[PDB]
Amino acid sequence: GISRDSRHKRSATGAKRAQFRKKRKFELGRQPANTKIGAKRIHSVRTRGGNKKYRALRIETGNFSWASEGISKKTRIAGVVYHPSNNELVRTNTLTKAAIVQIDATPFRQWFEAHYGQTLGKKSKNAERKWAARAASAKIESSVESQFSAGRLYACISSRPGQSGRCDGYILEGEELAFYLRRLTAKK
Amino acid sequence: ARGPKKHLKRLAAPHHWLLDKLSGCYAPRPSAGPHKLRESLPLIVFLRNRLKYALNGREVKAILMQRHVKVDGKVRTDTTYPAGFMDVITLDATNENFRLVYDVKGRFAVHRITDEEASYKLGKVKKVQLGKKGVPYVVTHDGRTIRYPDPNIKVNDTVKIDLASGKITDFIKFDAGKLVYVTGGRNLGRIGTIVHKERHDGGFDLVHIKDSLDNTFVTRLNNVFVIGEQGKPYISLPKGKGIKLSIAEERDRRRAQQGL
Amino acid sequence: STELTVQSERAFQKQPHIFNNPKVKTSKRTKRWYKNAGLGFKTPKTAIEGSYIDKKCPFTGLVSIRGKILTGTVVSTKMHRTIVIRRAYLHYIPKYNRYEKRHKNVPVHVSPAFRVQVGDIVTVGQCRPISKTVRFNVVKVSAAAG
Amino acid sequence: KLQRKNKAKQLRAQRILDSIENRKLFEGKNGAAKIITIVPLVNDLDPLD
RNA sequence: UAUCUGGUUGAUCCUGCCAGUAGUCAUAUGCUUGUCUCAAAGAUUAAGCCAUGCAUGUCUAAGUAUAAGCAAAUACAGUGAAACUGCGAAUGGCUCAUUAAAUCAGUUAUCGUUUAUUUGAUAGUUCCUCUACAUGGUAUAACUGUGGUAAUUCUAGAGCUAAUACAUGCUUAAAAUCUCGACCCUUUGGAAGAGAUGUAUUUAUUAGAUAAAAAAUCAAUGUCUUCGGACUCUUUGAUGAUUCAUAAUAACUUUUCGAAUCGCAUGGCCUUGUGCUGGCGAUGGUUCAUUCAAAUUUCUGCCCUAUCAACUUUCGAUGGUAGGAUAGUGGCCUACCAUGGUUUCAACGGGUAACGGGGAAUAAGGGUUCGAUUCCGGAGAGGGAGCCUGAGAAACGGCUACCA
RNA sequence: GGACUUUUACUUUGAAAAAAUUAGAGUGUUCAAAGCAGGCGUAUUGCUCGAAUAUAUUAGCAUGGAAUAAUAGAAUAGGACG
RNA sequence: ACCCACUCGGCACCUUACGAGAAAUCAAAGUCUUUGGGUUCUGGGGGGAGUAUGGUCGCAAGGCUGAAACUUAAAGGAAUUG
Repeated sequence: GISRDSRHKRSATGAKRAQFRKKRKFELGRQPANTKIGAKRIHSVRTRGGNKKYRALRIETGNFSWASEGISKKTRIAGVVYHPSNNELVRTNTLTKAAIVQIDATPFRQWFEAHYGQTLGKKSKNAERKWAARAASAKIESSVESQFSAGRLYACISSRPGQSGRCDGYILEGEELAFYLRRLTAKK
Repeated sequence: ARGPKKHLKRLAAPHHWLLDKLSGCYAPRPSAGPHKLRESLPLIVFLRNRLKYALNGREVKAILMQRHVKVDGKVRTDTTYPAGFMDVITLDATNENFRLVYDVKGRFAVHRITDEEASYKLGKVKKVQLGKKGVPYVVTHDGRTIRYPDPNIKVNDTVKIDLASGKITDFIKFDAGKLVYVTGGRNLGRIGTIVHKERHDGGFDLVHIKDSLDNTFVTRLNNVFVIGEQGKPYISLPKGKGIKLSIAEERDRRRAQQGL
Repeated sequence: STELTVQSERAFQKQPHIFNNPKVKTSKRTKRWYKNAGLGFKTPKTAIEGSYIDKKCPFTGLVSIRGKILTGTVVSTKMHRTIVIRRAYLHYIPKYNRYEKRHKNVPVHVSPAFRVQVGDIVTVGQCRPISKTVRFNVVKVSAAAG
Repeated sequence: KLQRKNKAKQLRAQRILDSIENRKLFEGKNGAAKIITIVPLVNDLDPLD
């Protein structure tokens, strides 16, 4: 099919390389899988050695991780909001690696009260020493606590959807989040 | 060519098999096993061309499928099993035990040993790492792996597995003086002591070796197989003790033999 | 090549799997990972307290220096963060018992820790093919005339 | 090279047509008759056997 | 192992080329042909065309036997067609058309990857805060009978039945540590009982230290002294080098593996029950290592041509960022942004009646010429392209399409 | 274990260097082209040698030498040593 | 200005062969079978042929670069003798 060989490309001196053998199989390439949003559709792909590569053709409910708090909760995905390589992948809502999307924030919001005790946006006395031991550390960054009030977070996929089937990632936080908000207000 | 090779044309064989260049156009080609095929010795070559027990190809097959040849304490049936260096193969029918060790010329030489020492075998440790679940393991020079070694064993040393259960007995370190067998290159089969290890960063460490007759030679570290302390080995050395007589003085060594 | 602003591209430029904690505040500012290339090569001062990223530098980056170590003179630097090295040698024609001069052009990668111009005898090392033609990476820089 | 390669093809293809058309006399199904004479040389030799 | 001689040359001397002479592991052809050892052979022109036959199939005690097969243990048990399953068919053999930094040679690299197989290690955790495990379920081939086609290694519908086929499915120690907490009794707080903790995948985070030594600080603040507060031996492997090996935490997964298989023997224990327990192997299985490989890769080297001086970027040309794709690096492809990259040290184009090399002939030395061909490497199976199966094939004694 | 440690060419020695082919050692294939065989005994359950060595001028790696041939350094001292 | 002596740099002349050449002759055509100071260009038997073809410069006349097929045993140069 597609080939990844460098023998079909012009040399470093501008020379044209004449073919010497047919296309091989240990140099093939397969057609890209633009991972959309909707019902779960996962296809297996048999690879060299007999392995498998799960092409995610349509994924949702990915696993997103809070980097500072060190938790991972399986949340929904609202859609793509920014893409650094191709602008048109935002327009068709195609999930790739390093694509900035919007995730459901209620599993992370629900985790906060059961672990820290405070409530963002607005009995069993063993639980309050758990709250008091973890007290004086429940202060988080100002932008992400404002995002919980809207109910929708910002996150970046750190997984390869077309190479593992899963659409994982982590939520933006800190200076990296400060970079991407500037991108959404000056370019989007 | 689309997959692994299965044949070996005679004249593409290792030269130290001493195969007759006529008499068929194919060579044994040892299958995959504990040794690389250019440093091994198949069971067909050993029992037909070297010991002259068998006479044909089907006759050496009848040797093995009778379950008579025990390589490293285990029975084998593949005629092209790569029996290699320091393999301690035994013949229960004749109560004779062999250790495949290099001659001074460089080719594999038959060396009859006792029933004692036919139960242990030296092996050069080639890589030590941590396995799964935190266990450390070493891998020797014939593909064997042993879990839980002594923590002082490093790369390029010698361990003494016995035959039946691994179980590394006392080991030999690497420093100045230790007796060294050479296992590759021009000095293949010579025995001497280390005098100097000039470490080179980037690759191919060189080792300076002086033998018992004060003839120094240099070799790469890959070819170095330490076998014990100065003048006290841990095995039975082959005939000639690895001295590498010159071509003139071998002839004078011959001349003392013919006649009476 | 020179000094630019860090986040100029369309994506955030950071060292992967290096995470600075926005909760705890330390006097040491930014988590910067760096290593040494080995082979008796000293890390430049600019690589340790720099601010660039350069995922292909042998220091502070995700590549390795293994294999051949070469030497030549810089003849061009017009590319973005890569240069071209001229290697000059003599070739022996056996019939005539004589030599003849030849040359070859090596495109290497230069980190933003070395300030490299023309001249500049440069020591490079083999570096895990990084773009189609560039298999080496600048390690040591020595001056031309001062 | 391609003009050289084509010309050798064109001269051989004309040659192989020449051999077939010259052999059009002897496709021995309808339009052919090869005339064969058995001439024994010895009186003690019958052409019938 | 080192010799020359004739044409020109008419009397002489030289430049000069031709002819003679000898070798050929160099081809043809003519004449002639007794003996022994040894042996190349449709390469050159047409990588042009193919009648016919053969060239890849395979069973041990150890996957499946109700052959209405043969021959002598009341489930079978000996030999054994057919067929299902597994494995092989990707090796060998042939040819040299293509191919001019390509192949190839020697030397490096994978801290940039895949690996059936052999060799060595490697699985007390599965359902569960009410259950088939002295063992779950279907389909079918072979076979029986009925048919179609002129024909083919064509097959349809109908009835049967097995697995190491396919699809499900469970036993097994105690301890430890974490979250959640019946809480109570009043604290410098400590507590019943609920869950979780294999492996594989994916993401995020942490540890993975170590140039020699002296105090004042507060916060988390612990065992003990004499509650003044004193305070220690503290665990860390390898490389030249790692975000390495490995481990820990939070989760994720159309949940990967964790034996429903087969042969040869009848051992031991008593509570003497068809109780318990147990030997020697065979085939499978996850991960790691190893071996046989493979894919890419570093430096240097190739014949003739200037009547080829500029070439490469339309249609990736050189670099950067990000993604996709791959077994994996990489303009390999895509989106954007730079304007580069090679060359008189011959780039680029053209020719090769060019596969490269080990090597062959020729001998005073250096050289000249040759290498289709017994070994190594590359490529192709009339021309192109596309792909299934599998560890491995862009396979042609495999398939599909187009052309001839 | 830290560092200053000019950059080369050249030449010696060595390592890693497929077999076959070439040179060559041993060996009465009846001699030889070859082949890697064989030889000696009480020829009654045997003994035993051998299957060497060299050549490869390029490129890469290691080391000895420092003539020959290049290269750099203190002239605004912005130079060295404590 | 002329004479004598020396010197540097020139255009040349005469004798000779220590040498060189096929010879005429040569202080360079020497220091070359006892063959290497540095470096550019050109030639490889005669006709076909400075022809054909392409490129280039020229207003043009032309110039520069420049083959092969085929055929041939010659093509020459130096000195004397009848």
